[PDB]
Amino acid sequence: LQSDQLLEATVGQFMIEADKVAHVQVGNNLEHALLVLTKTGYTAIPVLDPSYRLHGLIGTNMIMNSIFGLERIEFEKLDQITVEEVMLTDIPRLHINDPIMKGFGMVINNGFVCVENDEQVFEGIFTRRVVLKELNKHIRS
Amino acid sequence: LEATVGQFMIEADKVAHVQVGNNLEHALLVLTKTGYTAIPVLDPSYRLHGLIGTNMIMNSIFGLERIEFEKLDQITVEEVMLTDIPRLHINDPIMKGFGMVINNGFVCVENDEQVFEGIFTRRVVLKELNKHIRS
Ligand SMILES: Nc1ncnc2c1ncn2[C@@H]1O[C@@H]2COP(=O)(O)O[C@H]3[C@@H](O)[C@H](n4cnc5c(N)ncnc54)O[C@@H]3COP(=O)(O)O[C@H]2[C@H]1O
Ligand SMILES: Nc1ncnc2c1ncn2[C@@H]1O[C@@H]2COP(=O)(O)O[C@H]3[C@@H](O)[C@H](n4cnc5c(N)ncnc54)O[C@@H]3COP(=O)(O)O[C@H]2[C@H]1O
Ligand SMILES: [Ca+2]
Ligand SMILES: [Cl-]
Repeated sequence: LQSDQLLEATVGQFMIEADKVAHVQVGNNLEHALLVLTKTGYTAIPVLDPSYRLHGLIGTNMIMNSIFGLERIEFEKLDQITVEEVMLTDIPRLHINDPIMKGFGMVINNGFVCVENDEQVFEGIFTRRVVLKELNKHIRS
Repeated sequence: LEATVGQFMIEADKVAHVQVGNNLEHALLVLTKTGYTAIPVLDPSYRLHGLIGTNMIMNSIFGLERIEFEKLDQITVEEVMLTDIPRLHINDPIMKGFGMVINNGFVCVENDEQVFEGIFTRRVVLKELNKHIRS
C-alpha cells in the first residue's frame, strides 16, 4: 500500500488473523489460561465462547490477583476458578470493515483491540506493533 | 520531529520499579498490584540494570509437573530480568524513540551518567502520531 492509500484502509487489512491468535474459552479453568499465557509469552489474550464469539480478555496479572493469598499463593484455586469469573469483560471492539483511523485511535489506550465481523464472530486482533511498523514506514516518507 | 524523548517521556518519579536484590515474589506482587506487565529494575544509585515482567517470572517457575510458586521468594530479580534492552537519552530525537517502540512497549531513558530518567512509552508515541496525521 502507498501512503495515500494507507489512511483509506480498513482494520481487517492490517489485523493479525484469528488463526494466529492465542486464545482460551470462557469455561476453561485458570490453570489452562496461565499455561497458554506462559507458553506463548503473551501478557493478555482473547477469551471466546464455544461458538467463537468474543467475551473478554484474560491476562497473567488478572490470574495472579485472584490467587495471591494472605500468606501464600493459593495455587489450588487455578483448578477451581474459570476464566469467565476473572476475565475483563469491558473491552473495546473493532469491526473488520472499520476505517483504519478508528483502530489507530483505539490503540492509544489499548495494546491490542479485538476485531469481529457482522455476526460477532472473532476475526483477529489489531495490535500496536502493526500500527507502529506501518506508520513508521510511511512517516519516513 | 524536532521534539526530544525527554519532552515526552514519563518521568522516573512516576514509574513503578523494583531494585536489584529484591526477590521475585515481591516483584510479582508489585507487577500484579500496579497492573503493569513489565517494569524497570534499578539499583540504590538509581541506575538501570534491566527489566522484569510477569511473563519472565512465570517462565522461571513453570515446571513440567507443577508451577513452583513457593520458590519465588528465593530467586532475585537480577537472575531473571532482561538485560539486553534498548536505551534512550533525554536529548534523543523523538523519531529515534519511535523506531525503538516498534518492538518494545517502552524504552528506558537515562542521562550521560547512566542514571534512570524515565520511560518512553508506545502510548505517548501513538498520542503524538494521531495528532500529526489527524491534521
Ligand atoms: N513472540 C514475540 N515475538 C516478537 N515480539 C513480541 C513477542 N511477544 C511480544 N512481543 C512484543 O512485546 C509487545 C507486548 O506484548 P504483550 O504480550 O505484553 O501484549 C500483546 C498481547 O497481549 C497481544 N498479542 C499480540 N500478538 C498476539 C497473538 N498472536 N495472540 C494473542 N495475543 C497477542 O497484543 C499485545 C500487543 O502486541 P504487539 O505485537 O503490539 O506488542 C508486543 C511485541 O512488540
Ligand atoms: N494504570 C493504567 N491506566 C491507564 N492505562 C493503562 C494502565 N496500565 C496499563 N495501561 C494501558 O495498557 C498499556 C500496556 O500496559 P503494559 O503494562 O502491558 O505495558 C506498559 C508497562 O510495561 C510500562 N509502563 C507504562 N507506564 C508505566 C509506569 N508508570 N511505571 C512502570 N511501567 C510503566 O510501559 C508499557 C507501555 O505502556 P503504555 O502506557 O504505552 O501502554 C499501556 C496503557 O495504554
Ligand atoms: Ca469500556
Ligand atoms: Cl504495548
